[PDB]
Amino acid sequence: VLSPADKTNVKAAWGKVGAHAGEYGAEALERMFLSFPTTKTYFPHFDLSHGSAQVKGHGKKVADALTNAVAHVDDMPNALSALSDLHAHKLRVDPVNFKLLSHCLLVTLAAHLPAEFTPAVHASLDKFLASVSTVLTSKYR
Amino acid sequence: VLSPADKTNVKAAWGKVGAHAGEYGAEALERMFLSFPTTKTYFPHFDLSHGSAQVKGHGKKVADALTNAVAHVDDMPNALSALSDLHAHKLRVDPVNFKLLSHCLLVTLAAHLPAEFTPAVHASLDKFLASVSTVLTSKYR
Amino acid sequence: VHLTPEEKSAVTALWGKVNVDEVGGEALGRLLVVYPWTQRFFESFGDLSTPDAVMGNPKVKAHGKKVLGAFSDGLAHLDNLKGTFATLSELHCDKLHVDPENFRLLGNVLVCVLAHHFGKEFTPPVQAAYQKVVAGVANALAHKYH
Amino acid sequence: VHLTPEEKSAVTALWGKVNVDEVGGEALGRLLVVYPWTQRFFESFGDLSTPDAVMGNPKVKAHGKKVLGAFSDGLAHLDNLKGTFATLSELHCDKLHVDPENFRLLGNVLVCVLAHHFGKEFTPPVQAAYQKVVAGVANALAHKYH
Ligand code: HEM
Ligand code: HEM
Ligand code: HEM
Ligand code: HEM
Ligand SMILES: O=P(O)(O)O[C@H]1[C@H](OP(=O)(O)O)[C@@H](OP(=O)(O)O)[C@H](OP(=O)(O)O)[C@@H](OP(=O)(O)O)[C@H]1OP(=O)(O)O
Repeated sequence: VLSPADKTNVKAAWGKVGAHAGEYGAEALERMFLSFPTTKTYFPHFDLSHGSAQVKGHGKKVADALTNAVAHVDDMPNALSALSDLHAHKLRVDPVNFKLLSHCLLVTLAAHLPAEFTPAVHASLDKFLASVSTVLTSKYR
Repeated sequence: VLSPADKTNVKAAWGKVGAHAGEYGAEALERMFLSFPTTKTYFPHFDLSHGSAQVKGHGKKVADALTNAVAHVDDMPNALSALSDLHAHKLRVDPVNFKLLSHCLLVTLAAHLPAEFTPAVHASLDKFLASVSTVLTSKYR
Repeated sequence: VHLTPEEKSAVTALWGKVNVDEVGGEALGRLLVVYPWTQRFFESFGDLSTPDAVMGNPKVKAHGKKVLGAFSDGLAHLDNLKGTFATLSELHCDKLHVDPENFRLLGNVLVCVLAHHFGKEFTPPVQAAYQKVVAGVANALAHKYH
Repeated sequence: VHLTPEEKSAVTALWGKVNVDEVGGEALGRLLVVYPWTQRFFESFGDLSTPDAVMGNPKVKAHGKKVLGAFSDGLAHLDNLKGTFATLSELHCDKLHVDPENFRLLGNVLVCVLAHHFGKEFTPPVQAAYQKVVAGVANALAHKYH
């Protein structure tokens, strides 16, 4: 349950990512594929190779959906219904995977926004990715 | 989210449970302790021996709470807010544990309501327990 | 799978009573009904639109029987799950692209199915032994993923 | 653990650059802050009400270095985390009643602390190796639970 501080915290953090968001998106994916190889079962059609253009492409799309969730922190459900639809009815990614990708994005952020990746900010982003995860899996059944 | 059918399914299966709710609660807990021994770390103060009255006593409490969520299937956040507060702030049970008890409750009901435990009812029940678990862990952070 | 011997007789004893054909169609159809995202692998199976479309779907039943038959053979090699399932492990990874989390879901469904069928006979300690077995089988199946 | 040598070398090398004092207090503080329910075991540390209260807390900080200290030794026995943590395993189980899920949570916090610390240098591949370590450690520590 996103508190006022949380939202301010994520808006801040997210705020500093800025034009590197697509970059961090692709990096977060890369880390997930290497650290949790089972996640690769969802991208058999992707070139999962290092610095793959698909991986970069996808990193950007994911990074752009996060930005949008950040802009709409207040109305995620809505801001993201298309995306919960998509994941619920077409992609059908197992919900345990959302935790892995959220972790990889936290690790991506920390590595790159060390100043900003404070114990409080860290707590905020974790909750934030958790509710995005929740939104995205809300329509599964 | 619980559909009308889900709600019907749950009132029906829970209806049949009836008078046995407590005894199923106590068996769901024993199942849990035995199958997922790490859950015992939360009940260091209980007699966890077979037929332990602490267990029988706790099973009714859990069974009562579920009966109450079934009774207020349309307002569970509120029906269970006191128990969410409890678990969030005092007990501090790690969330993964809710899945373990849910599963042992589903097993218990399966073991006792063979005629009611149809695929659709099993689907509804799992969604219900997942909803109850979500309610109980909603105030964790 | 490190099971007490007491745990494997228990396992083995019950298993002795299962109708694999029928329990396999029941566990697989329940998986698809309770965790509908698992239908993602069976588009070619037809109509999985409702619980009866899934449960009575002859391809679900036919697949359920092969899955449980393979499970059934693992039960004879408790000692070596991982070898027993290695080529299935690699197939599910490399060719079918199945997330191994599906193996864990099926194991839980399977436990509910044994409970549904054996009732009282599926006691708490019998369930604890099957919990280790299905966890052991999911781990063996997930073993060759990379 | 199925740490590969380039993996084992990768672990070892970054580890060597670690200020345990600091990384251990940071790791435990962030755990208590991100996953507040873990505070349940540390009421006696005092005040944990705020992230600052937590980060500032000397005993969180002293328990953080002792935990990282123990972790740090296990890194000498990667080969055998299990026997290396067995007594700590029973302890965590029989005296402290700690749910092993906490070990997992600490593991992931630790990985975030290391990236934070090492930035650039904590590459996907180095994170992959540490993931395997922290999972190995959590498993060795959960191993004696009963
Ligand atoms: C942090 C939560 C996530 C977000 C914001 C997210 C966002 C997105 C976005 C924006 C797209 C592209 C949709 C389009 O084509 O317009 C997408 C697609 C996709 N996502 Fe998710 N996703 C998340 C989690 C996951 C996870 C955990 C997985 C699996 C490991 C996953 C697997 C997929 C796949 C396989 C596609 C289709 C890719 C393709 O075939 O191009 N997603 N997601
Ligand atoms: C949705 C599932 C659950 C329900 C309905 C539930 C309900 C309750 C209720 C009614 C109580 C008694 C509070 C009172 O004194 O009135 C309670 C206490 C407690 N619960 Fe939960 N609970 C659930 C899940 C869990 C899980 C998964 C665990 C740990 C594995 C857990 C651990 C505890 C403990 C340790 C206590 C206090 C026991 C004592 O000292 O008497 N609960 N719960
Ligand atoms: C106890 C666990 C399981 C065992 C022992 C098992 C065993 C089997 C066997 C023996 C086959 C046929 C292999 C072949 O065609 O050469 C197969 C195929 C397959 N399995 Fe698994 N399986 C299990 C779980 C699962 C789960 C949980 C899913 C997904 C929900 C799944 C998805 C598939 C798919 C998609 C096929 C190919 C079906 C087709 O188009 O022919 N399996 N499995
Ligand atoms: C993850 C790797 C961990 C290691 C290597 C570890 C190691 C240690 C060690 C070396 C001690 C001192 C034991 C003694 O000398 O009495 C200890 C104590 C303790 N640990 Fe763990 N620990 C770990 C994780 C955790 C986590 C995540 C928690 C809870 C969030 C926890 C809870 C405790 C408690 C409550 C004590 C007793 C503190 C005291 O004596 O006041 N541990 N641990
Ligand atoms: O690393 P893995 O190959 O996945 O297997 C290891 C372990 O082997 P090691 O003790 O050599 O690390 C054991 O696997 P098997 O020898 O039975 O094949 C088993 O540990 P236990 O003996 O404690 O069961 C457990 O695999 P699983 O849970 O899939 O049975 C897993 O141990 P960790 O998860 O602790 O690394």
